[PDB]
Amino acid sequence: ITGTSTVGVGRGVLGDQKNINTTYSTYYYLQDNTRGDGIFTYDAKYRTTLPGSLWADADNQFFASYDAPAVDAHYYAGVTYDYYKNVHNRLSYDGNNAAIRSSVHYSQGYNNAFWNGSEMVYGDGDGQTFIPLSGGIDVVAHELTHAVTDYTAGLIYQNESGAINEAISDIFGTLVEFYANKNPDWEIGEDVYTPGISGDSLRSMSDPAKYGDPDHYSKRYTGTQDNGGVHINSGIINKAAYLISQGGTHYGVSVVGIGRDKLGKIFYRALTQYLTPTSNFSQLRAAAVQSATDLYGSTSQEVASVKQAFDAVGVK
Ligand SMILES: [Ca+2]
Ligand SMILES: [Ca+2]
Ligand SMILES: [Ca+2]
Ligand SMILES: [Ca+2]
Ligand SMILES: [Zn+2]
Repeated sequence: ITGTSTVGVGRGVLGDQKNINTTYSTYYYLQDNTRGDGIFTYDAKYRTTLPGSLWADADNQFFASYDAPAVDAHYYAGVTYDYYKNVHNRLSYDGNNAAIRSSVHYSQGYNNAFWNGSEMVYGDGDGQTFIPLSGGIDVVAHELTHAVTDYTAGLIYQNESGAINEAISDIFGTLVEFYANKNPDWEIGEDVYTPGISGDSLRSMSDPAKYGDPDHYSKRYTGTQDNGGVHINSGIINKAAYLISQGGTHYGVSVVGIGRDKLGKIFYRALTQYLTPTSNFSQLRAAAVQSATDLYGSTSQEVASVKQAFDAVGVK
């Protein structure tokens, strides 16, 4: 759409009020011209046909309940863009300011969200297992991060490389949640999962076992479901990343924490410079050690912490 940049106001899935960047041309569209080549939010109208219609509103006020998921998908994609730009100096997912597109109200009672190789898609949930998925900043960042991976390491979505792909997305979605200071934690999807039960989440980085996921390589899923356990085995890596950041003793192995900022820096460098499509857990270990070496020196505490972390989870 060609028009005048303006700012509207709306309420998100959680009932929070926010300002969003809009474009005016007869109607007010969910098109943010201030970030790269734009952030565009579409209405999929309960259908599966993508992307759907660019979101149009008559008065620049997004307070209807049907508006909620679109407000959050559009605002949270802005925050994620900002995190990548400000923190890692990367312009959009491809590093060249590619337009970011999201579709909301996809299908009926769809309990998932995903990156389809070209755009983000968000279900509205069935109302009990989930509420609209765009209401979780970690979910939005998890998804956008799959775009980043796609354009850099290109990790195949299966087995070890796929679990690495999932872990990266969980790591960066959690860093974006801390970055926005939106009640941050080391859990995934807490804000949108089981609106009736308090205190739970989809996955835990601090304690993957809480939900049955492995926290050690010896406990790794060797089967066939979930593409060889891409969402299961990511727990071994998520735990390694939580220990590098925060520290702790795990299976008797002690890790001194180096904090979140360094964890983001070492992971981004491993991602963009050393990982390949078919990298396995042992290769991620070498890639992380080499990044921390590049950045802090071979004899740094940072490098020492990365080794301890992987030894704590049985990776190498
Ligand atoms: Ca309106
Ligand atoms: Ca949170
Ligand atoms: Ca979270
Ligand atoms: Ca819940
Ligand atoms: Zn994912």
